[PDB]
Amino acid sequence: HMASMKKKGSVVIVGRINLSGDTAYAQQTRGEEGCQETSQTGRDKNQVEGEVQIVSTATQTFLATSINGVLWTVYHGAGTRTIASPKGPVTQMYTNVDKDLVGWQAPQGSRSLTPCTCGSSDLYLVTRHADVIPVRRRGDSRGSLLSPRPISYLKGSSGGPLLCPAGHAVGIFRAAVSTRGVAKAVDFIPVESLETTM
Ligand SMILES: COc1ccc2nc(C)c(O[C@@H]3C[C@H]4C(=O)N[C@]5(C(=O)NS(=O)(=O)C6(C)CC6)C[C@H]5/C=C\CCCCC[C@H](NC(=O)[C@@H](NC(C)=O)C(C)(C)C)C(=O)N4C3)nc2c1
Ligand SMILES: [Zn+2]
Repeated sequence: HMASMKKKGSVVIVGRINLSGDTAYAQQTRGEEGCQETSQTGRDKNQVEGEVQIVSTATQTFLATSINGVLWTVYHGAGTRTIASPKGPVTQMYTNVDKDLVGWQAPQGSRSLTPCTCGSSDLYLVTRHADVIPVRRRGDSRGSLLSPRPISYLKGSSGGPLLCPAGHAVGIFRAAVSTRGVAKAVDFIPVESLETTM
């Protein structure tokens, strides 16, 4: 009945992939209990840093990547959810189910990647475990792993970046292409689609 209808919680930043130095590594900034509470209130006063965030809802965890002042992620992770922020929940400024893409204004303190203009096909995928995986671009939205891995290795990394050798953003990781459970290729949202969506 109408009186009892519930509200879905916000997406919550729970950590980041640290790429600032010589070694990439995941950092957690909020535990599961505090995540649950923050999703309900939508109020997150934690300091945000970096380009690649680890994000969670009550039921899923994945990544989000700042490019040109927008924190981007996948619709299959975030749906239409707000993101928690210091002043309460923030509505998406981009939503495109056809591209599996959503975006919010980038949090204060985040740093943004620059869209790639290199035209290079030697890419790097950053996972939620801070693995930096070489990927050869094979089309507008496809790349092959130089070393295939079980899909388990990639699960939870949608919303993460594919980068060029210079560290520019080339795309947002969307889906794995698997045969017999092995990811030989990845599907990604090209940065040009983001730049157009914008
Ligand atoms: C609800 O509205 C929408 C709108 C658009 C949309 N567009 C889509 C393309 C879409 O894809 C679905 C989600 C996406 C996915 O799991 N992504 C992540 C990830 O990590 N997620 S996650 O864990 O962070 C999560 C779950 C918390 C968020 C990167 C992969 C990591 C590991 C792979 C695990 C096995 C799944 C293999 C799927 N791959 C295939 O189905 C391909 N087929 C074969 C045979 O290979 C292809 C892609 C069909 C060729 C696949 O990757 N999937 C299915 N869903 C949607 C929904
Ligand atoms: Zn580049």
